[PDB]
Amino acid sequence: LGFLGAAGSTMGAASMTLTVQARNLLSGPGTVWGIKQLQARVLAVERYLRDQQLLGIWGCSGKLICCTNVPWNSSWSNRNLSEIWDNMTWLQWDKEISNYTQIIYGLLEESQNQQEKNEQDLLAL
Amino acid sequence: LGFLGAAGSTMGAASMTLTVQARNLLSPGTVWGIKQLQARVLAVERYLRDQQLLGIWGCSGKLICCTNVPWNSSWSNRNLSEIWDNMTWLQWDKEISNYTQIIYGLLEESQNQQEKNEQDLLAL
Amino acid sequence: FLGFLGAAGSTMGAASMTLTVQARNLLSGGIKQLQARVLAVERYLRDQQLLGIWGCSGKLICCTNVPWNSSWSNRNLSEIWDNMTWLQWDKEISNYTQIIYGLLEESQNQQEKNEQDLLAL
Amino acid sequence: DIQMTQSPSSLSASVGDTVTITCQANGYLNWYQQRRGKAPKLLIYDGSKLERGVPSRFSGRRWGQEYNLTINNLQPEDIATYFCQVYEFVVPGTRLDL
Amino acid sequence: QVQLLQSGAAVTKPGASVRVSCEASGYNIRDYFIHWWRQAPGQGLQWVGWINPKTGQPNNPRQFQGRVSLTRHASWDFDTYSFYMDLKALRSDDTAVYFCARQRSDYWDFDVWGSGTQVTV
Amino acid sequence: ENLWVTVYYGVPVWKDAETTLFCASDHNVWATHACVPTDPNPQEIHLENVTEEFNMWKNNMVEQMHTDIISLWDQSLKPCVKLTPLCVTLQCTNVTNNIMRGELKNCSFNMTTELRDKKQKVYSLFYRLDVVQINKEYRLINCNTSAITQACPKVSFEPIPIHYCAPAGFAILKCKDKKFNGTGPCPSVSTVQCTHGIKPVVSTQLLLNGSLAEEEVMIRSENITNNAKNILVQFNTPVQINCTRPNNNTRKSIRIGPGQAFYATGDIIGDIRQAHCNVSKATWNETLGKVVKQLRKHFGNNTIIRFANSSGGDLEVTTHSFNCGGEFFYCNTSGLFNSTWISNNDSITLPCRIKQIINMWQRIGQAMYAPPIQGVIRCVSNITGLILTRDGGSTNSTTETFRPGGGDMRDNWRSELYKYKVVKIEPLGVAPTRCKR
Amino acid sequence: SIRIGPGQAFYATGDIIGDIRQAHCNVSKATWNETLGKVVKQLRKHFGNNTI
Ligand SMILES: *[C@@H]1O[C@H](CO)[C@@H](O[C@@H]2O[C@H](CO)[C@@H](O[C@@H]3O[C@H](CO[C@H]4O[C@H](CO)[C@@H](O)[C@H](O)[C@@H]4O)[C@@H](O)[C@H](O)[C@@H]3O)[C@H](O)[C@H]2NC(C)=O)[C@H](O)[C@H]1NC(C)=O
Ligand SMILES: *[C@@H]1O[C@H](CO)[C@@H](O[C@@H]2O[C@H](CO)[C@@H](O[C@@H]3O[C@H](CO)[C@@H](O)[C@H](O)[C@@H]3O)[C@H](O)[C@H]2NC(C)=O)[C@H](O)[C@H]1NC(C)=O
Ligand SMILES: *[C@@H]1O[C@H](CO)[C@@H](O[C@@H]2O[C@H](CO)[C@@H](O[C@@H]3O[C@H](CO)[C@@H](O)[C@H](O)[C@@H]3O)[C@H](O)[C@H]2NC(C)=O)[C@H](O)[C@H]1NC(C)=O
Ligand SMILES: *[C@@H]1O[C@H](CO)[C@@H](O[C@@H]2O[C@H](CO)[C@@H](O)[C@H](O)[C@H]2NC(C)=O)[C@H](O)[C@H]1NC(C)=O
Ligand SMILES: *[C@@H]1O[C@H](CO)[C@@H](O[C@@H]2O[C@H](CO)[C@@H](O)[C@H](O)[C@H]2NC(C)=O)[C@H](O)[C@H]1NC(C)=O
Ligand SMILES: *[C@@H]1O[C@H](CO)[C@@H](O[C@@H]2O[C@H](CO)[C@@H](O)[C@H](O)[C@H]2NC(C)=O)[C@H](O)[C@H]1NC(C)=O
Ligand SMILES: *[C@@H]1O[C@H](CO)[C@@H](O[C@@H]2O[C@H](CO)[C@@H](O)[C@H](O)[C@@H]2O)[C@H](O)[C@H]1NC(C)=O
Ligand SMILES: *[C@@H]1O[C@H](CO)[C@@H](O)[C@H](O)[C@H]1NC(C)=O
Ligand SMILES: *[C@@H]1O[C@H](CO)[C@@H](O)[C@H](O)[C@H]1NC(C)=O
Ligand SMILES: *[C@@H]1O[C@H](CO)[C@@H](O)[C@H](O)[C@H]1NC(C)=O
Ligand SMILES: *[C@@H]1O[C@H](CO)[C@@H](O)[C@H](O)[C@H]1NC(C)=O
Ligand SMILES: *[C@@H]1O[C@H](CO)[C@@H](O)[C@H](O)[C@H]1NC(C)=O
Ligand SMILES: *[C@@H]1O[C@H](CO)[C@@H](O)[C@H](O)[C@H]1NC(C)=O
Ligand SMILES: *[C@@H]1O[C@H](CO)[C@@H](O)[C@H](O)[C@H]1NC(C)=O
Ligand SMILES: *[C@@H]1O[C@H](CO)[C@@H](O)[C@H](O)[C@H]1NC(C)=O
Ligand SMILES: *[C@@H]1O[C@H](CO)[C@@H](O)[C@H](O)[C@H]1NC(C)=O
Ligand SMILES: *[C@@H]1O[C@H](CO)[C@@H](O)[C@H](O)[C@H]1NC(C)=O
Ligand SMILES: *[C@@H]1O[C@H](CO)[C@@H](O)[C@H](O)[C@H]1NC(C)=O
Ligand SMILES: *[C@@H]1O[C@H](CO)[C@@H](O)[C@H](O)[C@H]1NC(C)=O
Ligand SMILES: *[C@@H]1O[C@H](CO)[C@@H](O)[C@H](O)[C@H]1NC(C)=O
Ligand SMILES: *[C@@H]1O[C@H](CO)[C@@H](O)[C@H](O)[C@H]1NC(C)=O
Ligand SMILES: *[C@@H]1O[C@H](CO)[C@@H](O)[C@H](O)[C@H]1NC(C)=O
Repeated sequence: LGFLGAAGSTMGAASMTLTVQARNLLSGPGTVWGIKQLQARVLAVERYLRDQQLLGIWGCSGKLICCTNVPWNSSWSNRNLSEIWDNMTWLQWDKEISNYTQIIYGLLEESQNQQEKNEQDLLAL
Repeated sequence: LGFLGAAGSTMGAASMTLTVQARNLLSPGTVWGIKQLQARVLAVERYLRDQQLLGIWGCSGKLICCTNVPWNSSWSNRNLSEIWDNMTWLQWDKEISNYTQIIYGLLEESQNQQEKNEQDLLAL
Repeated sequence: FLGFLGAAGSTMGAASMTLTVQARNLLSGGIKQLQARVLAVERYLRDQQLLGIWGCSGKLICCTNVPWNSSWSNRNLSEIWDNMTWLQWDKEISNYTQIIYGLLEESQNQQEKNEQDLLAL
Repeated sequence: DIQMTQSPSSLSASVGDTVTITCQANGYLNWYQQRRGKAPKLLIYDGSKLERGVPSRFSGRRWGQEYNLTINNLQPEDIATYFCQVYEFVVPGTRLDL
Repeated sequence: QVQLLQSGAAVTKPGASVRVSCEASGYNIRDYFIHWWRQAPGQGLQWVGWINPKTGQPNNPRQFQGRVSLTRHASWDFDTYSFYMDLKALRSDDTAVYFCARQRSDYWDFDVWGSGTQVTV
Repeated sequence: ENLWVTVYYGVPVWKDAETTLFCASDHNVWATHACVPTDPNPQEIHLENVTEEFNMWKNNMVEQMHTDIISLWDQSLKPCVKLTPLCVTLQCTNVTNNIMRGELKNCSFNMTTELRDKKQKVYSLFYRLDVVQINKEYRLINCNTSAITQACPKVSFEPIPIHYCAPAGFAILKCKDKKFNGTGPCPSVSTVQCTHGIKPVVSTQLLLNGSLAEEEVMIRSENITNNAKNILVQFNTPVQINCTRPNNNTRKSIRIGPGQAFYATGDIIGDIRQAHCNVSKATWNETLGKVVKQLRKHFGNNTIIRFANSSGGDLEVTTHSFNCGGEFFYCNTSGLFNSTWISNNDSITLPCRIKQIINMWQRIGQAMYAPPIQGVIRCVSNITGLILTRDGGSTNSTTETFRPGGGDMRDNWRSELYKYKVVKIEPLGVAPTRCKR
Repeated sequence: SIRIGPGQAFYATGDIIGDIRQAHCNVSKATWNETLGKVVKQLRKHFGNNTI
């Protein structure tokens, strides 16, 4: 469906086209256009590396879809599985959990740190 | 052997020396300044594009990596016995410079299918 | 939440819990500012490339097959992990760093060729 | 060195007929039309490539050392001096006559 | 557009010196060599020689060596060029039409020519 | 078998590409202070069984180097004094010397001073080439064509080597093969961290300093059947050229305005002689013997290859132009380029004029005034090559004539970057193997 | 071209060759009216139906 083609698609149908959005994240004074475009390119590289570091900190490095041990708090969203993956889109869902994103990110970081510690102790003995 | 030393060596001989090529891919006040900055940004972007291509196929952080995509004979009708002993990588690139895009797309689709299957398996 | 570099003076046992805090702050953000940002990005990529070359990609705490040579340090595990901070230990292995890095590179190389031989039976 | 050999100085061809003036040469060859003492005009640049603004009837083909200058549907205006040039050397051109 | 305007016809005595001018305008004159050709009446073209507009260096055959002189003058404002050909020791063989041609490429594919100055001794 | 795709990263393969190289070298115009300190041990890796299709005449390294040298020249000339008040009427008497002709004019002129409302009266020994008449009234040659700025006083024009290093993800292939003409497949290829020591030496008709070939004299032309293409000759043995300005000159500071200084040739403390360059007679004769041998290789064994002095042009092209100790020499090489070769401690002194107003890189509107250099000056350089042009219209009648070349200054860089190519690594590769996840 | 300084020129009108006329712009009348008609029809949506 091309770049951002599954925007109006449901969450489940848009989870099959994560690659087409992943590729377009990195596809791209002496003069008026020089320094500002170079700054934009450096900012794009920094944003991509921040996203990759965030993925690696949660243990989901190199994975487009990755599972985690963090339980889903009912306060974050009371909606069930069917009305999330067959009714709503990704835009609406991001608008819904826009407050709760930071708490979820912190829980993912804490869970991965705990998992790494448990794995290290288990491998030690 | 140093950087790019195994360019003339056989493919199997260069499989063990891939690391030195891999390492050497990262490294207006003055005429040198802004041009060096642009060169560094270009090198960083090229390296990150290569790493992203590796990671989208499931080969993240690995120099050598199997994939589920079958080697369709339309891309090359050749025998494995003499490719790894009597061929060099430059010639091999010259034969298959024309079907890289579709192969890369197939790798993307196959890894997406594999990740979906792993998600479904871990669901139950 | 001790904060950035908060566990720098505590022993290693409490310092290894806060690896993510110092890891996050390596990517916080004229010609000089652009050069500084590009150098920071290149340094982060150098560190991550070094990690990936040893097989520790996307892993803060990574176990490896390299044996610990006694000549590098004669101390014991309890003394290392419960008496000194990370700064003192870094001062204590300043000249042995490159040899350990090379051994990690060689060990991961041996691991990947062994994996390729095993999987292609 | 440069060796040049051209077709005989005068060929007579009627309207609607196709004529080929062969020129054997070593080097980049260009075909020119000189019309009754006026300055030459570049018909063909390099062996087989058409100058911009030249009529589409004009064409050439290179095989070996010979360049034929195939002209299709000859007209009364095209009747003029034609010659082949490689570098600084120019043969005395042929002359279509009608 | 691209244009190379020649001068009027000249009549000179034998042994005198003649000058023919060619004003080039309408393009980047400095990039393309300006060759001079000489058509005798009824005979084929001859090569008087080329001149570089950037450096003024001419190149003429052995036949025209010592008599011909190709000069160039770039008028201020860089609006036009004036290429001059001077013949010094004229004789009966120099009755001819002189053309100034623009060598576009390495093929010597002269696409623009001058009007043609007829000189008769 | 049913092999599957296997992905290899770090593959040693490359493709042709153009990128911006950065300078590394171990004050002057070409700012090496803002360059990478080059590593002491160059990394040269001989790539065996590799043949690379080199083409020096379409090298982008040459174009990038030319652009960089021009930009560095402009950058060095920018942040210091511009000599705009000098373009006025100059009443120029002849110099005191009892006599080449009027090569030095005395030229007294009213000039500006620190106070705008006041005018002084100074004088400055100009050269004949730097002044054009308008019986005694003169003016600087640049007045009706260009805006002149003073070459900047503390800055030196002495070349020092600069290495053109490719960025990460790119490699430089040197062609170690001897008797290697510019185009075609080089079979002996090496990968290097950076180029050799390349001194930017501006010169016409004679490539000074630089590299010195390996085995034999090398003639390289973009096309040897084309007159418009220059012929670059590289010697296997250098020819020592000893150049000198013998006049002892005095530099006077004049205040043209607040904080601005103009440096004038106040006096000649000594004796007025003509500058020159000596070339050894026997060495140049043997060198031209090697050159005519290698040219007869190209043009057949029965051609009367003769050399002749340059046909007309600007002064930068008709004479061997260069810079020695800050003073710009223009040497009449009619004695060098002579003789007629057939199919078989005495020195040649070339009288050099000297100029102060200079138009570099084939430009007008940006004129430069080299300040006078105090004391006598002497240089010892290596003629290691020539630029030549062949007279057209041979009509296969032998007797090919070769005159010295022009001031393109990209041919000067092509005699150093002939062996170097820039390639881009493409480490990602896909192959068939029985590997499977 | 008037040389004002070294390497600097000032391009100045020297002479009008021919009759001195006035610059102008022509617009079709039959087009510009009913173009204004469409504009008025679309403005009356915002500002009311009986407005002048
Ligand atoms: C080709 O390379 C040759 C060397 O292989 C070049 O010859 C050398 O060139 C320099 C040119 O000046 C001369 O060396 C010294 O010159 C200085 C004068 O410059 C210094 O002083 C001024 C102010 O006093 C300062 O601004 C400068 O930065 C310098 O520090 C004198 O101090 C010395 O007497 C000495 O002569 C030599 O003549 C020469 N060196 C040799 C023969 O060893 C040659 O110029 C190059 N050819 C070119 C560029 O065409
Ligand atoms: C200089 O320009 C000349 C043309 O003026 C180029 O010469 C061309 O060279 C090629 C390669 O040798 C010739 O083609 C080859 O030769 C024969 C036909 O002569 C035949 O076996 C093949 O067709 C083959 O391509 C070609 O004929 C010749 N002429 C032209 C008009 O293209 C030359 O390559 C240029 N370069 C140099 C470095 O000398
Ligand atoms: C290349 O070499 C030739 C021959 O050596 C040089 O030609 C010579 O040029 C000078 C200077 O223009 C001529 O002198 C002039 O001659 C007459 C008197 O005969 C007079 O008008 C001038 O006062 C002046 O002295 C000289 O005659 C002439 N020689 C010959 C044999 O023609 C030429 O200058 C050199 N070109 C270069 C280095 O570019
Ligand atoms: C150039 O001319 C000036 C005068 O215009 C000369 O300077 C004078 O020289 C005489 C004779 O030695 C002295 O008496 C004067 O005091 C000098 N200075 C003046 C008038 O300011 C100068 O010597 C000449 N320079 C040369 C020929 O190199
Ligand atoms: C060039 O002239 C200068 C003066 O303009 C000479 O420098 C003088 O040298 C003598 C002898 O050593 C000293 O006593 C003077 O004090 C110097 N004068 C100045 C003003 O510095 C210099 O020696 C001359 N050079 C040559 C090669 O003759
Ligand atoms: C370059 O040098 C040659 C050789 O010295 C000069 O030719 C001489 O010119 C003078 C007049 O300037 C004659 O009197 C000589 O007879 C010539 N010598 C010959 C023909 O061998 C030539 O003029 C110089 N070029 C310049 C100064 O531009
Ligand atoms: C250029 O100047 C050289 C010195 O800088 C001359 O070298 C000479 O060579 C011998 C020793 O080899 C001695 O005679 C003398 O002391 C001097 O060093 C060289 O000949 C000279 N070259 C020319 C062409 O004039
Ligand atoms: C848009 O939504 C409708 C249902 O409302 C669905 O049938 C249709 O396929 C969707 N179109 C897309 C995702 O392009
Ligand atoms: C934040 O949550 C509240 C309810 O707790 C909700 O009303 C609000 O819409 C959320 N914010 C956004 C930006 O959607
Ligand atoms: C190619 O070079 C390699 C070393 O770089 C060598 O092992 C191999 O034998 C060479 N090829 C041939 C045919 O000798
Ligand atoms: C693809 O590229 C090759 C190599 O350049 C070319 O010869 C070929 O015609 C192209 N097409 C196919 C179908 O292989
Ligand atoms: C500092 O030293 C005290 C000593 O009792 C220790 O308890 C504490 O953990 C150390 N570190 C920090 C960060 O406070
Ligand atoms: C490493 O060796 C140097 C001497 O080369 C010594 O000064 C330094 O303290 C040593 N570092 C350690 C033991 O950490
Ligand atoms: C400047 O004047 C000189 C005086 O001789 C003349 O040669 C030159 O052509 C002039 N330059 C121009 C008009 O650009
Ligand atoms: C001054 O000018 C020239 C300079 O070459 C010289 O030949 C001439 O004799 C002098 N004129 C005089 C003293 O009148
Ligand atoms: C300086 O200006 C004066 C008038 O004040 C004039 O007579 C003289 O010719 C000018 N030049 C010099 C060099 O004195
Ligand atoms: C020199 O170049 C010519 C074509 O320009 C070619 O025939 C010759 O083989 C080249 N020299 C080599 C490969 O040594
Ligand atoms: C030196 O040149 C003379 C003629 O000027 C000739 O006899 C001799 O053979 C030349 N030397 C060489 C090495 O060609
Ligand atoms: C050049 O050589 C000729 C003899 O061939 C000689 O008469 C002439 O003087 C020489 N020219 C010089 C040395 O400038
Ligand atoms: C000339 O070349 C020689 C080697 O042939 C070298 O030693 C010398 O430094 C070079 N430079 C000179 C004499 O300035
Ligand atoms: C404008 O000029 C064109 C021709 O360029 C003409 O067809 C058209 O009717 C004119 N329009 C006017 C006068 O409104
Ligand atoms: C403009 O067109 C409208 C609508 O056709 C019409 O009512 C009106 O009279 C026209 N105005 C003129 C011709 O001035």
